[PDB]
Amino acid sequence: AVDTAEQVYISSLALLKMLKHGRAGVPMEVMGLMLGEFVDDYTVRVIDVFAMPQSGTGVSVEAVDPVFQAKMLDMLKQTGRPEMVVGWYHSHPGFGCWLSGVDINTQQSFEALSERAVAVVVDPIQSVKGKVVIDAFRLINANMMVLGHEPRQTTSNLGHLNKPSIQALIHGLNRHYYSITINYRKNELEQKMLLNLHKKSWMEGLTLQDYSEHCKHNESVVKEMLELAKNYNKAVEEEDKMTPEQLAIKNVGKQDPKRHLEEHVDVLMTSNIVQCLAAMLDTVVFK
Amino acid sequence: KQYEKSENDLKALQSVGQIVGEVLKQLTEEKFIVKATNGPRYVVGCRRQL
Amino acid sequence: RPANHRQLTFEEIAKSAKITVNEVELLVMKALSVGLVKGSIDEVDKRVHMTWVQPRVLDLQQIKGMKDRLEFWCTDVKSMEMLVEHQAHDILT
Amino acid sequence: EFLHAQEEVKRIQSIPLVIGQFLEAVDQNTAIVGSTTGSNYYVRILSTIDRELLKPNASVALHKHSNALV
Amino acid sequence: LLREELQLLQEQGSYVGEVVRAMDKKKVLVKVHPEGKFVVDVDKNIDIN
Amino acid sequence: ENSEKIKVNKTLPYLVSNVIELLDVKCAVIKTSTRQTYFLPVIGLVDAEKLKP
Amino acid sequence: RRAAVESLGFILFRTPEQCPSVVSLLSESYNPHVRYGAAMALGICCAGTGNKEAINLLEPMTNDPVNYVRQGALIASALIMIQQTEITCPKVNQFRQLYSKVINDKHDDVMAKFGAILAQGILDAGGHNVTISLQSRTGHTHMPSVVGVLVF
Amino acid sequence: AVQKVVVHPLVLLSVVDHFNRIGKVGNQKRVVGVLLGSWQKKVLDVSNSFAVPFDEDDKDDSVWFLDHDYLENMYGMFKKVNARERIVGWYHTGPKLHKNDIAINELMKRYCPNSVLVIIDVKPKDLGLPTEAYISVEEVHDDGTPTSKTFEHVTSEIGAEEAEEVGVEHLLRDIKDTTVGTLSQRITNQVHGLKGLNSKLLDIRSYLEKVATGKLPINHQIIYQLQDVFNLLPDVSLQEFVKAFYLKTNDQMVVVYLASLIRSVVALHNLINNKIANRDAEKKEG
Amino acid sequence: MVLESTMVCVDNSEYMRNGDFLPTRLQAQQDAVNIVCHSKTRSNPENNVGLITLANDCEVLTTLTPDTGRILSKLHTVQPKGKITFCTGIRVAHLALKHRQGKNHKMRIIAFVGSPVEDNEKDLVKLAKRLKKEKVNVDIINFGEEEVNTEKLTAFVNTLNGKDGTGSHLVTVPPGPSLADALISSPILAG
Ligand SMILES: [Zn+2]
Repeated sequence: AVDTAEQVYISSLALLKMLKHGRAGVPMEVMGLMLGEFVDDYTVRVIDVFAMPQSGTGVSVEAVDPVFQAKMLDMLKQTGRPEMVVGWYHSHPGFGCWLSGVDINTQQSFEALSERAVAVVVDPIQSVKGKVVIDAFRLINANMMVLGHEPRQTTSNLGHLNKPSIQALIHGLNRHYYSITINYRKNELEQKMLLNLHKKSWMEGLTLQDYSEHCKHNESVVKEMLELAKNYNKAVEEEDKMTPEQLAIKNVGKQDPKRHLEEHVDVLMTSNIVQCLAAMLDTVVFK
Repeated sequence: KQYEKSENDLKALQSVGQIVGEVLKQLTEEKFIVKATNGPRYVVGCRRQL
Repeated sequence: RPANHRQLTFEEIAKSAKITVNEVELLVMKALSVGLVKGSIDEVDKRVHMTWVQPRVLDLQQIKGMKDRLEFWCTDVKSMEMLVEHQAHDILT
Repeated sequence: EFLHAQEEVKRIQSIPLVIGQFLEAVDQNTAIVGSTTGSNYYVRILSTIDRELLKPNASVALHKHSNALV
Repeated sequence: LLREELQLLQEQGSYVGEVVRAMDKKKVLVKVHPEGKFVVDVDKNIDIN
Repeated sequence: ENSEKIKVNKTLPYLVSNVIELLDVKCAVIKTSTRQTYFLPVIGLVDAEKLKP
Repeated sequence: RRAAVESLGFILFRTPEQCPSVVSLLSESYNPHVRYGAAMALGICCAGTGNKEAINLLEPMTNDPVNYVRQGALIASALIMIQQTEITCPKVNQFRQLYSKVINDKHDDVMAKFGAILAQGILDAGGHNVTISLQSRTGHTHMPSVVGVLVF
Repeated sequence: AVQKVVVHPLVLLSVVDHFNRIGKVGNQKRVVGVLLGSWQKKVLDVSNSFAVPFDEDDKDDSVWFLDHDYLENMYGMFKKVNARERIVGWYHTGPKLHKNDIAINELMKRYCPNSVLVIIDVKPKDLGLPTEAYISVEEVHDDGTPTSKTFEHVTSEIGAEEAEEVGVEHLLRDIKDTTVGTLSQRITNQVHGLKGLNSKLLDIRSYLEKVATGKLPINHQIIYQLQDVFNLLPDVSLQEFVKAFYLKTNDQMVVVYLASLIRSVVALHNLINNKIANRDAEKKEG
Repeated sequence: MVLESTMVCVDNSEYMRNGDFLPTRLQAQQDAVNIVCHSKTRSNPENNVGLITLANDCEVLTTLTPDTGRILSKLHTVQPKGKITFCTGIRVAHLALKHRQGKNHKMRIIAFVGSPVEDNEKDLVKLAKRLKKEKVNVDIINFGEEEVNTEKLTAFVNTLNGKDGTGSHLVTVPPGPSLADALISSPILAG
């Protein structure tokens, strides 16, 4: 229909609430509401996420208890920030994350309250480490198919939408759905203290403790895996000396003949762990 | 009470049939390997309260 | 005695405690039975080895020795750590 | 770039895995497996698999839609 | 870029089939694995010979 | 209620099947004519008296 | 990253022999964004010059499986041939066939062939009577030229 | 008792956003909230958390507020959505703990039997490990104190979960120098010396400070006790601690001969492959 | 339906443990809480009532709630033994009503004083100027005994709302064993 620039802001707590609540109830689509602030025409800013309670034991079925609305928003009024609801979410846990018939069913009833209340889909399965996968959508009408649907200001967002993407059925659901870009702004305070946590708190408390424990390893436990290393670096070696012989025998470097390889580099890296933690001994133990 | 029992039926019309199978063995803490009785094998997961 | 070369022989025990030779073993094993010493005994020289001392109330000279030896340890740890850090800093980068 | 690309490859398994059996391999990065759906397929493989772990006959994880060695 | 070519694995699969004998008009006859037979086409790269 | 049972019962192809057993943890187990075993926790529009394996 | 490699021509348009030699390894980068800004950098630096190395580098830039890097290739291939006819480059009709080839195709996207109609606007602009130049006789750089194409 | 508590990133970000909640009133307000978790084992688990109303004024500075009813109904909400999840304790911002930081636990001991607290820092000037956690026990003294009811720290870290791995490890994208091997530990090797130094600097500052102020604070029990513990274990003796160094030679031995033998052979073999494919393509190219 | 949030302050001080009032002082002030909670409920159902004490600690037994069921529960087994506490009683009630949500509702408090207090006059006049700078009206309903012809409360209410205050009162205790309805019969009319 009449479109605008497509842009969705986040909160950093949001994504975590999404993944936790969509993981803890995984095989059934778990309803959840979404809370934020309509700043303007084209950007929407979710700032808070609270999950919905569950009901009877069936896929995709959803409800909005209004006493839960009143009491939850009341608690968030006596919490420091009360703000306006901005939409909702659930998961499509086993697939390529398209809104189902029940999803568009609650969308045509939910769209009469808010215009740009954006439906969002988290998936805790098709993301491993380098995917969110954040996936939000927006419903189109059927009355305005006499008119066009195609102003699409700031053209980059659409061409960006077609790349994160697959299916025959998403391709069948470019009707009734046009997505919207999601991006991420991060507090440098929060970024730096998450860096504190996950580049400092993977090192452990007082920080001497586990390195002196490695120093405990280096004179009691290492010699056993050094015996394992020496037995490997005899047994693997007397047959990997057959390998340049057979390289001279068969061809100049053709296809893979069979199972084994050199594999020594990994065992040598474990020996490098041995020497570095043996270097730790002088440093820690003395002074 | 007709409306009550038939509304229970009305809510109940949305349940989904579920596949019956047997578990071959356990791979990991979350990965499970089953066999559908009609046919092929699979690799599945559990719920969180099982 | 400042807890470094402190392996005590029979003589100073039998001089302080003013008890005879074959009673100092009872004297030390009584404290070993109680646990207000955590050492051991050789008897070719009757050297009773000391790996223990009692925590005692901090006096003024104990205050000063505390701060001085604590700083003595601290500046040595710092001065060696700075050399480790600077020597292998640019390979961290 | 390379390590994050390696782990972005790793979204493939995650919970819909079906079990074929290894039958043959054409060459490097190309194999032949026959599923427990009776039929038999010419599939591609991931660069993740250590190639010692295969080629007698191994129960192997396949993708559902793409039906490739994983 | 080769690792970023991973959208190739995500596409589809391919069949292995047994040839009985070819015929005219650049076609063959294939009995795939459990099913019957199919008169199918060749690609550009392979020889009918 | 009649609208929903119109939306279900006007689906005129009825896959026929056979009730294998009847759990109670009110739960029926089905083998269809395609020989695919199905579980269902919710029985539907028949009564547990009229059912037998 | 896009604007960072777009800065190259806007700081080094005084000499055009430099930028192909230094962006000849950026043209085949990992993401479409550095490739895109690289293509536009070769477009803005070799604009008023009949370069052959720029056409050399921009030749396989229309083939990448991302749409808008092909679009930027179309815009840059319009920029390389301002009022150029048949002696500065043999690629005049070789690209006039190309823009019509991609716009009269149906299955290509809108973002792909937006640059095609835009480049046909560029190649025939002013009835070939006016052209673009960041340079005058006086050595001074022409300011609304730089500002207009920069905001463009 | 408790082995250790396992804090997840979600609750820490749920403190940061809470400071962002109450950062607009500004005037005089610490961050205080309520902790949620799971008593897994002797180890402790933490999953969720949320807010609480709380304030504290200047005159008669023992004025503190814990809404029971907020706790009742919002714990009813969280128990309604998740029955695996229940209360384990509370938290606050923790610059340090002040004197009034016992009464919160002494309120909500009637909810959790061992109501554990969490002390964090929203300002990451701490070059130590954040998310400190105490627990209140009693240690009734030889001096005949009636009941000393003192919080005592049980160690803490940041744990892992599969989905929060996806979350955190995508939210970073910032820094990765590790290439995990001989050098993923050396940054933390600078850290262990430097963060023994910071703690020891706190030690010497405390030792100098007790003599000046506190009127005679000096710790009176745990100064002489743990000081003599310090003065009973710096072993610098030289009889066989010198003779650990042929075991150090043995530590050197294995890695020296593994490196010297196999590293050169592998690199040589790769030189063989490179020069074969170099000259045999050179005779076909030129 | 006038806008406030009536903060009742119960009197579980140790001098309330006798029976100089009608059965027990606790029961008469409990029925006083009943009539003021229904009176402010019929005055407005929007406004809400929590309770607070002047015991060993001024404990928030009830959060500010419109329903009186928890009030009915907490008026029993109140442990009426302990030293009176007033000066920080103002502070705890004030910050309890700065823990409200609708701050257009008046910070109306009622205080039940039935014991000799040890307040300083300068402390309560800092409270007087404080509550002048805090927009609070408190009608104090005295009980039991004090320094008789009760002192510092005349001073506190007089220093509270000078120069057109007209919102804070002082209901002194009648030192006669009278019915509790006769004690609330003038406060049920107005302040
Ligand atoms: Zn869905």
